[PDB]
Amino acid sequence: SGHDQSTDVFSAEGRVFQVEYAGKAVDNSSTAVAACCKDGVVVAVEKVHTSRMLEKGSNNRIHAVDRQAGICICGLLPDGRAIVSRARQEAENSRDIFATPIRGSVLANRVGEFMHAYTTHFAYRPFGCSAIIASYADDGPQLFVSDPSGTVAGYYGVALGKAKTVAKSELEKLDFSSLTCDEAVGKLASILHEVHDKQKDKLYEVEVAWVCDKSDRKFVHVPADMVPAE
Amino acid sequence: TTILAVSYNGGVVLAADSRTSSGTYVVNRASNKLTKLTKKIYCCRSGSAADTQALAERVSNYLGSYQTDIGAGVNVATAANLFQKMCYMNRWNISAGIIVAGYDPINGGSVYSIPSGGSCVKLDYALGGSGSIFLYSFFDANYKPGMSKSECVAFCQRAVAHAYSRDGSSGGLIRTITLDADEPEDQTIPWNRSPYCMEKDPKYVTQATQNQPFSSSAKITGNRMSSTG
Ligand SMILES: *[B]([O])([O])[C]([C][C]([C])[C])[N]C(=O)[C]([C]C1=[C][C]=[C][C]=[C]1)[N]C(=O)C1=[C]N=[C][C]=N1
Repeated sequence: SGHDQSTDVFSAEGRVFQVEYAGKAVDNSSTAVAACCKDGVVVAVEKVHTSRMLEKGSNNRIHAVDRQAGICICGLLPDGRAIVSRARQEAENSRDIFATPIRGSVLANRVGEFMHAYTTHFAYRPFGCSAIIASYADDGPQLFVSDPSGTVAGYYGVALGKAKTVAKSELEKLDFSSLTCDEAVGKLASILHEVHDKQKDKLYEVEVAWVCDKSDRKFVHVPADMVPAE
Repeated sequence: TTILAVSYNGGVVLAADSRTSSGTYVVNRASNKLTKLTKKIYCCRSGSAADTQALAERVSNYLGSYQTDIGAGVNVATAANLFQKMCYMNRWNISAGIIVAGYDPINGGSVYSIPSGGSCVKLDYALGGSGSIFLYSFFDANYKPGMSKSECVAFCQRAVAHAYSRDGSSGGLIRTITLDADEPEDQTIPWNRSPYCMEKDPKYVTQATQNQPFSSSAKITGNRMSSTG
């Protein structure tokens, strides 16, 4: 009825549907995965190209927020670019005012309050996006996920997207304590080529990015020849 | 006002006098120019007594609101960029020389000198105030880096005592505090137990022979202390 038309309406049992309807925009989106590898964090996503003529590098869902942190989004691409352009502004404030790099748990708590502030007012709609904050600050390697409700949580590994239930069981076979960033790019990319089917889309490729001690604590994308072929 | 902060291996030693003076009259002879920002980060405080007090408790509220949201300790470089931001966008309206020194577990002991112009310079030792111009040639000769905690306390107390002996603006007590990995230890030595004073300096005992007796020769024989002889 009229109990699911905006954000400032609790249900008869205390639920907000426009937040929960925005969570179905992430569950119908492409598959995301991540891993914390005891000296860094590796994040991989699958770009579903809708045409053969797209340039390699188009629609990259991984964006660098600071030198040590970067947010990969899962859900709607243009809604997540408002989260990226906000968390960059949160990370520029700590460098310019407090003369310090932003911590991993503090950048994620600023993302979860920007995403929550658009779920409490009638004129605004929640994001169709789950943001994955991968950071390496002076509190170690961090891996956070902010859902459209504004809930942040530290993870060791995460699967998000359509086949987030099959890819979650494929993460339970990894270690995360002896796991390094050297092997996990080959492992996490091999999750995506097994969890995802080619009988719906013909064009699908993977985009991996890390931040670890080997890359001098810098959030970078891959050199193109480290990813497995298929 | 004579303020200074000197680094040793563990942490820093803050040192200051105690006198606010309205031009020529001692309004307060027991001032406290060592202002607490957080538990391990203080600042020395020179210049205008009102303009630097309003900055010191505006930074200390941004800095404690930061510490609660972070959930960890505050770096000294964080506190020294909140004075530089405020002393630069108010530099035509305030009179503020600030020396920020403290301790953090990442960088150890840090000393930042923020002059009246609003710049920020990270140092080994800093000087400030109107009485600091006496202490440059005193630290060029008598200061060797790498002292212990007990040696930096007795040096900075001996450093301030040479400063307010010549300076008219400075004087009173000597308030020192050390900021390192232990608890912050403060110490206030008075004037009458100061390590230096010109009144008990044994080379200023002889009066300068100004008031010569009326005599027959050019032989200078000291002052005239009596009406008869
Ligand atoms: B020290 O003498 O510079 C002191 C530092 C202050 C931050 C505690 N300042 C003062 O003594 C000032 C006068 C002054 C002297 C020399 C340079 C700059 C300023 N005192 C006052 O501002 C004052 C005067 N009357 C009443 C209250 N406060």
